[PDB]
Amino acid sequence: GQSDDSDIWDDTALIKAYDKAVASFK
Amino acid sequence: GYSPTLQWQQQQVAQFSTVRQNVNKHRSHWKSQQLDSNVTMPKSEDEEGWKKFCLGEKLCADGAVGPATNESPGIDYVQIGFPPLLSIVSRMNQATVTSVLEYLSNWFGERDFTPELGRWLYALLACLEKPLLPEAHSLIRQLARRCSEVRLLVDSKDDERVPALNLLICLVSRYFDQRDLADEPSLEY
Repeated sequence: GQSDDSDIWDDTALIKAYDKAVASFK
Repeated sequence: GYSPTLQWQQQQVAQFSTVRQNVNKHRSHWKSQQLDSNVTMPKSEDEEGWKKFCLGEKLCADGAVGPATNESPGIDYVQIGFPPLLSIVSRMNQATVTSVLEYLSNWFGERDFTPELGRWLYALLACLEKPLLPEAHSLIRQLARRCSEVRLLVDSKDDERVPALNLLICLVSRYFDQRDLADEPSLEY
């Protein structure tokens, strides 16, 4: 097959962590 | 539980250990391809390329007001640039970003702190591994102290950002074990 796997698992995991730490106030 | 804030404190640092686990998972996936999928690293001798390429020039053009974001409506990746990722970061050395730190401090602006760097700030810790060089320990101390100046400027302690800021400082003192910045009580006599 073409094979283009790389985004299979949210690599943006690093980005998500940014909002949680700052969000820590609600 | 105003006094016992250890419970909440663990959650912040706890995330850091978790972040490293995520990197390992993608290690196998990246190994399936070389650094060319979507990462262009300017020549090492071109220090200017690293600063601009890594931080892009979009920060200078800013994008949040509204029309500023649509300052290049043609495609997508082009008006987005190359954002930080595991592949980009994985090839970057701990020492490389360390030197780049000097340039960042040059902006100064005291009252300035551009919350934009904060998203980037997390990446620096993830890029640091093994014991920190004597110089590396000294630099982390410099940025933390500057942040304190901002607190003085704030008119009300009950602000809204202060709570997040308070948690942020605690992370540096425990993770690096820098008791120098740790808020000790009074030795309890």
